[PDB]
Amino acid sequence: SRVYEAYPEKKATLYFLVLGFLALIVGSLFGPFQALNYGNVDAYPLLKRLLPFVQSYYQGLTLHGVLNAIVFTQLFAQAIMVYLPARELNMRPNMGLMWLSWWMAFIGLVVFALPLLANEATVLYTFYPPLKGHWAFYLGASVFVLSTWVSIYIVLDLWRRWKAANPGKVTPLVTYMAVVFWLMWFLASLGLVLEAVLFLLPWSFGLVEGVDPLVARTLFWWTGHPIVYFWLLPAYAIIYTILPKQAGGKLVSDPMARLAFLLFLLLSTPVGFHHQFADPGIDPTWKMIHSVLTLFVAVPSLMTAFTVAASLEFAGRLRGGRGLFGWIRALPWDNPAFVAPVLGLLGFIPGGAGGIVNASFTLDYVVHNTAWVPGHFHLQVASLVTLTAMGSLYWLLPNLTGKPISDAQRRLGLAVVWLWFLGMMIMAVGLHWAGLLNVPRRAYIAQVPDAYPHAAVPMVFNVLAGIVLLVALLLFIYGLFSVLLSRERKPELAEAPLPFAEVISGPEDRRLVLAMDRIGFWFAVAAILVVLAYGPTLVQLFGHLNPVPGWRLW
Amino acid sequence: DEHKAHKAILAYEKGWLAFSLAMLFVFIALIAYTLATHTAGVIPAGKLERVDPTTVRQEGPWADPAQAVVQTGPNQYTVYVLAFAFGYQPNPIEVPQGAEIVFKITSPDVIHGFHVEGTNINVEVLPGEVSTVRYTFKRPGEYRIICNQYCGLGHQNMFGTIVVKE
Amino acid sequence: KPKGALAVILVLTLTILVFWLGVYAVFFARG
Ligand code: HAS
Ligand code: HEM
Ligand SMILES: CCCCCCCC/C=C\CCCCCCCC(=O)OC[C@H](O)CO
Ligand SMILES: CCCCCCCC/C=C\CCCCCCCC(=O)OC[C@H](O)CO
Ligand SMILES: CCCCCCCC/C=C\CCCCCCCC(=O)OC[C@H](O)CO
Ligand SMILES: CCCCCCCC/C=C\CCCCCCCC(=O)OC[C@H](O)CO
Ligand SMILES: CCCCCCCC/C=C\CCCCCCCC(=O)OC[C@H](O)CO
Ligand SMILES: CCCCCCCC/C=C\CCCCCCCC(=O)OC[C@H](O)CO
Ligand SMILES: CCCCCCCC/C=C\CCCCCCCC(=O)OC[C@H](O)CO
Ligand SMILES: CCCCCCCC/C=C\CCCCCCCC(=O)OC[C@H](O)CO
Ligand SMILES: CCCCCCCC/C=C\CCCCCCCC(=O)OC[C@H](O)CO
Ligand code: CUA
Ligand SMILES: [O-][O-]
Ligand SMILES: [Cu+2]
Repeated sequence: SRVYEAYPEKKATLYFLVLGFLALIVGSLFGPFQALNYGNVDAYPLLKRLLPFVQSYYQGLTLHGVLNAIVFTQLFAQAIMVYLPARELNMRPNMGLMWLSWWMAFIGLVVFALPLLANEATVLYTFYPPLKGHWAFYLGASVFVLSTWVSIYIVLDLWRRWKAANPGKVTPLVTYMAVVFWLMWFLASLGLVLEAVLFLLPWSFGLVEGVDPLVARTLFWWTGHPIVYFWLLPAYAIIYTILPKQAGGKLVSDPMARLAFLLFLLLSTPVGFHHQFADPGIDPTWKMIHSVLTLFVAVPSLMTAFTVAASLEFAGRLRGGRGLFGWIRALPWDNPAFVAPVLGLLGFIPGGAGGIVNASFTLDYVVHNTAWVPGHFHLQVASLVTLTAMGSLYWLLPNLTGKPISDAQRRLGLAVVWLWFLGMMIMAVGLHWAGLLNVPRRAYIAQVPDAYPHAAVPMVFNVLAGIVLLVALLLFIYGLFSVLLSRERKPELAEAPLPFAEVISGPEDRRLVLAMDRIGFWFAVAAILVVLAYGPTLVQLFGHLNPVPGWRLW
Repeated sequence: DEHKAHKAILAYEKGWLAFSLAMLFVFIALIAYTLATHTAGVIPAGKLERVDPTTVRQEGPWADPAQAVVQTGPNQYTVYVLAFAFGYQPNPIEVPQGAEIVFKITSPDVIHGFHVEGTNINVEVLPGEVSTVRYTFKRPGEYRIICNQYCGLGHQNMFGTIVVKE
Repeated sequence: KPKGALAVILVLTLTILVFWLGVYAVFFARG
């Protein structure tokens, strides 16, 4: 293919996407079984007949969380947030590095997958000590995540090469998004890298006898919060810069888009004590500080809600929609690339609402470690992020492969997207309601069928969701493979421009865009904020370490 | 048209952002209120209290569950609770209604949850550390303790009991 | 004026408030 010769970045981008979607398929297989469990129905006997290596509910849950929430999301982020800026700038990524990043992720995955599949690391995707997994789990995971440091280098390189050729020009929008995104991730990632290098790796290798569980969780959640914004922002890049064109309109504000991303750079990392409201040994004053800063990290999404809604409204009016509801009806509801992110955004309304509750310190005692939490995060990552990625396939896949989407494949995609969305909404109802009734998360409750009688009603929603999502998943597998294994190839589809939206420009503040483009400065502010939010606590913890022995309770 | 739409969009967006900020600020004030009331007793103590998980069942206040409830004030009791694979001691925990209860909870093995159904007591229990929370039971009767942190294959049936006496 | 975008942020506000005040009430009930 002469296309891959001129744009080798298409092939590497394709490899990230396909590996990501494969991980999603494998992790998601466990989903309907888990939803049935939360409906008090035990279908694990059936699962074990189909997949005999599966030893427990909790091994399945480990696979589900790792493959869906760590692997799929990272690989999608590495595809989108390298390829989009590269195409905007019309520049080639360092291809040696791009391929290195892919191989690191692939090898890392293989290495941690072995112990997971062998029942040697049934510790969940948070892997809290003293539960002690096989060394290959921690090593494989470390290599997998470090793949992203290469991606950070790649994009910083593109940006600096472009700035060298264009002195005194402001960073283009998509590239601005990606630069602040990748710099945020670098700062974010240090918690886990520190946790792995200082504690988990030496411990799992048998170099040290124990690990201090409090310091391990604190370092974990330094990364564990911003990682969710790492998952979200690739979807946001698409929603701001591509969706308005798919809708038939334009992005209504470039500056407001940049501002949202800048706030994410500053506020994504210094907030992790909101995962530790119920932990001993962390001062309540510091919990309150993180609670306040978490309420602040909500502001960029509150901003996104308006900027995006106004852009969709503008599109709908351009297409002839009148009145208060006509603009909605006039949008292109026959296009899965439009429909998927929009449905995801609708579910993000209650998803965001639950997040704000979680952040509220004392209110977290009502919901912490209950089913409410999975209800919240399925709305955010399993619906918005995942749907945006599925929809992407209807424009991104042809661009990378030259393979056309037939009218029949388009209609099947609409069905998948709607069932996936609806199943997630139904399950969210079942989980939030069960959570309010004190049903714990991370629990094979179908094996204690008389323990939660008050939850009988929401349990019905969970069974229904498990069924709906099974159907959506089966249709997705069929659909993805029908595209990936189809004969036809139209090279003009691979040579077409990406559907980037035009922007409505106004007198505005060119000064605000200039101010926001002071990236080196904003990165320093972000780093300082982390030092101020984490430093005092971590000094105390490191001076009073109490390592304890590891356990295998599976 | 496009210039006019743009102007109107930015004008109303600024109004929305001020409102949303106001709303978040009101939540912060409502949280601060909780922090000044007796309901804040369930927030774990911030001070580090280290213990050795390998000797907690042999020496010290968790070694004899029948002596776990200690009167520490005129209307105050301290209760030394062990959360372990897969249960809680003592079982039941027996306390008087209307008294301030100071729970001091640790684990000899892995992390457990300590979630008292019907109350705001919801605290992580870490081996090597003492989790200290406070609560006054206004209603007598039986309260279930649920383990809400995955602790291995016994997690889903890990429960305990608090009995509040009249 | 962007009446549609305003309708969306109205739904968002009402949802946030119902969630937050709802849980606040539960917190006090369990206190
Ligand atoms: C991608 C995934 C995730 C995002 C995003 C996310 C956002 C938030 N979360 Fe969260 N969350 C918490 C707080 C928040 C807050 C304040 C927000 C905020 O960033 C949310 C702000 C969002 C909004 C305010 C919504 C804006 C609405 C929009 C943008 C839609 C507009 C609609 C349109 C435009 C459509 C109109 C179109 C038409 C056609 C009409 C807290 C603590 O404060 C905990 C710990 C709880 C505990 O006890 O363990 C927590 C736990 C989780 C966990 C569990 C971790 C574990 O395993 O223990 C995950 C995975 C998760 C993921 C995610 N979370 N969250
Ligand atoms: C077929 C769709 C899916 C269904 C039916 C499903 C269902 C479930 C259920 C019922 C739980 C709670 C289990 C428990 O607390 O014991 C769960 C956990 C989880 N889900 Fe999903 N899910 C699906 C898709 C996804 C996807 C796409 C994501 C990520 C992109 C995701 C990420 C997670 C995470 C991170 C956990 C928590 C794991 C842990 O606590 O260790 N889910 N899901
Ligand atoms: C228990 C919870 C389960 C219920 C969950 C349901 C959530 C709301 C569903 C859809 C909202 C979508 C609103 C927009 C509808 C678009 C259809 C439309 O306007 O179509 C025009 C026509 O097709 C010409 O294209
Ligand atoms: C367009 C996007 C969609 C966004 C919209 C979806 C958000 C749903 C929000 C609230 C529903 C909750 C219903 C409130 C239920 C109240 C609970 C109740 O009545 O409980 C009585 C209790 O037993 C007394 O003790
Ligand atoms: C196109 C057709 C649309 C279909 C949409 C259906 C409408 C939603 C209502 C119920 C779902 C029923 C699924 C629940 C399966 C049985 C629930 C169960 O396990 O029963 C609990 C009962 O309380 C034990 O005592
Ligand atoms: C397109 C995908 C959406 C499809 C969604 C359709 C869901 C099925 C709805 C109704 C049939 C339910 C009738 C069967 C009810 C039997 C209940 C049952 O067997 O429950 C277990 C029982 O509690 C053991 O003790
Ligand atoms: C936490 C409580 C204490 C801390 C207080 C934090 C609250 C202040 C936040 C933002 C100020 C908003 C200032 C924004 C003004 C910039 C003007 C602008 O950009 O608009 C000009 C427009 O484009 C042409 O008319
Ligand atoms: C339980 C009851 C709950 C109800 C709670 C109320 C919800 C308020 C919602 C949105 C406010 C949006 C901000 C409104 C915009 C401000 C006006 C503005 O900026 O418009 C001036 C413009 O320049 C003229 O051309
Ligand atoms: C320009 C307009 C400015 C006016 C806007 C003002 C915001 C009003 C909202 C909340 C006030 C907070 C009320 C604090 C009282 C809390 C009492 C409470 O909730 O009591 C709980 C329980 O019953 C006993 O502990
Ligand atoms: C759509 C979602 C709708 C969801 C509907 C909302 C469900 C919340 C219900 C109750 C929470 C309040 C708990 C109040 C605690 C009292 C329990 C109690 O008294 O039990 C303890 C003890 O055992 C007695 O002696
Ligand atoms: C459509 C998909 C989105 C999923 C939607 C999730 C549903 C949760 C909604 C609202 C939570 C509000 C809290 C409900 C509690 C209200 C009970 C109340 O009013 O509390 C007083 C009572 O005395 C206490 O014991
Ligand atoms: Cu102890 Cu779960
Ligand atoms: O993590 O929200
Ligand atoms: Cu977080």
